Amino acid sequence: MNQIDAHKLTIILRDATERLTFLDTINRQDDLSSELAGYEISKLLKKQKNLENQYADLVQLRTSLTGIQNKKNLIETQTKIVDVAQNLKESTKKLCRLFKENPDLESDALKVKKDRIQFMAVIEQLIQMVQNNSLTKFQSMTTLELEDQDRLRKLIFREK
Amino acid sequence: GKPTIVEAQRILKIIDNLSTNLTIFIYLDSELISKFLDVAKHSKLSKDLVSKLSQRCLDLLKSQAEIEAKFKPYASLLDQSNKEAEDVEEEKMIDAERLRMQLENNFKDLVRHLRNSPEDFEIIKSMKTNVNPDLNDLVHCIHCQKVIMLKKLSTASEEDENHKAQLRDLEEKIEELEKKKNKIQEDLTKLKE
Repeated sequence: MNQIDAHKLTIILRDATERLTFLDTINRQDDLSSELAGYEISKLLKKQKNLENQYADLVQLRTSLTGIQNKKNLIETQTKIVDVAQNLKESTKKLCRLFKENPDLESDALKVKKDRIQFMAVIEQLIQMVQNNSLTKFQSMTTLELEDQDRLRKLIFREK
Repeated sequence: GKPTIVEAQRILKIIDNLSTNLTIFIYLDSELISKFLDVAKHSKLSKDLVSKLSQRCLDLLKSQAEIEAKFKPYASLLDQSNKEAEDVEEEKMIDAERLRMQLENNFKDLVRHLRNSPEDFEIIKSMKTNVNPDLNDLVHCIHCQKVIMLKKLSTASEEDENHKAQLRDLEEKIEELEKKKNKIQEDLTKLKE
């Protein structure tokens, strides 16, 4: 492969590594705290709040939508209400999934950082392979990792 | 069905950014860029596609072509500097480093602009249709790494140990049930015989 293209690929990989390093540095000071988990919870709760606000507005319109000629509008509002309710139920499901299976914020953050370190090492290995033009080795490593990881939680409906 | 953490979500964002940059690079090979050095005299590139490109995109293409043309002699020197070449000229090394840094800056600018202009990447794909099979393999490996790392970071550390502690029991029971179904199938075959 052309040396210019390989150099550009290496530059892109090092830029991704530098992005990861900046993210880790920003997380260094206090981002290890629950403030980031709290921020994600707050964003999900804001989505839930928007759904609830739309549902309440639709309910208010339906209560105030007293009229024969507007029955089609009432049906449309009912359909929108149904969609909003389904969205609320799904959001509640997701939030409960967050609250149940992530009891240890510290351990989860530690594992995320370890995965980040593993991925940075993998990126450097890819950069070294590209500089050595050993694309076959990189493909073999990706295949091996894909074969290794395989499954989780799929076991639930698998047992069903 | 697996939620993601803030750090894992940032990792995923960088994953998509890297995938997009790789895809853009797929259609930004060296030959096509060098083909942009002289628009009028280099007729291998159709006029219509060049016109359809944005002014900023065309400027970046010309600048990248110029930088690559200048740095072509020095790419080998940079590659071999890691070797025993102690007698390399100091001025030559400084010029090569400056050319490399300018080329990196220009390529980053072009990638940023392309990610911000869908028409730009569409036109870039239009000009070049032959994609290196190694490039496709690298893109697929990038996606595989992305998916595996989403899988990893979509799992709680407690669930991570679950894969070893409780998911051990889950997978062992899955194997037990699969083998029980195998035994029942064997019984069915024998009974039919």
